Amino acid sequence: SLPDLKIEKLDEGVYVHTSFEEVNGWGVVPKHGLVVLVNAEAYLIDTPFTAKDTEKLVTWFVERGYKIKGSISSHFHSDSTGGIEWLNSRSIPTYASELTNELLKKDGKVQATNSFSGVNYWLVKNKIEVFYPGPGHTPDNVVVWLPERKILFGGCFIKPYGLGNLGDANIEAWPKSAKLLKSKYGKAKLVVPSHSEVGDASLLKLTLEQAVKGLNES
Ligand SMILES: [Zn+2]
Ligand SMILES: [Zn+2]
Repeated sequence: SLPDLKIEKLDEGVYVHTSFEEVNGWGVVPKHGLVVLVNAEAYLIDTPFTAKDTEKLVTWFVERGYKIKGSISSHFHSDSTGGIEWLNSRSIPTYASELTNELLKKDGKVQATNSFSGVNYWLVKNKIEVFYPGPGHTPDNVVVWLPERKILFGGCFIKPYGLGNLGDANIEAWPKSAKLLKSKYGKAKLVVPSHSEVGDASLLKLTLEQAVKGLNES
């Protein structure tokens, strides 16, 4: 019996959603994403693992008057993409990078309806920016920056205490990607990782350090 979907306010117009899946031999692992409010409209930054929790997430905001305008998935893994099928089935616009959709397609998974590429992509102009630091955790990992709040959603790229699942990781590239991310967003007030607690800009340095260490021992 998995823990309940959790939704709580982080800052003005920004909620953290947490969903849980059993994965071996980790036990139960929490996964954090965001919901970002733009007036009376809501954007999902990552989806929960399941249709059911995606539905609960969507319904929570819909029942409070917010129309769901879209979701963005930060990488191809199920902890960021598990709700894309559901959201597509409800005609809610989904977004992923062109590299993320290619990895989904290749793995037999339903793709985001919209895609983008490049270093920077504005999902919402001046409000929600998507940045591609380069390969790290996965080949396609992106991050999401909220310039008005100085909040960076780092997803599974930000790994301040250890790199985590290396299966699809580019250990050779991660230091350079982590270096670029740090230099881009050292101004961040809050950095929100996927599987640990919210922190400040130091998580960027800690991630770089973890990436460097991981490269050296391989
Ligand atoms: Zn992942
Ligand atoms: Zn993850």
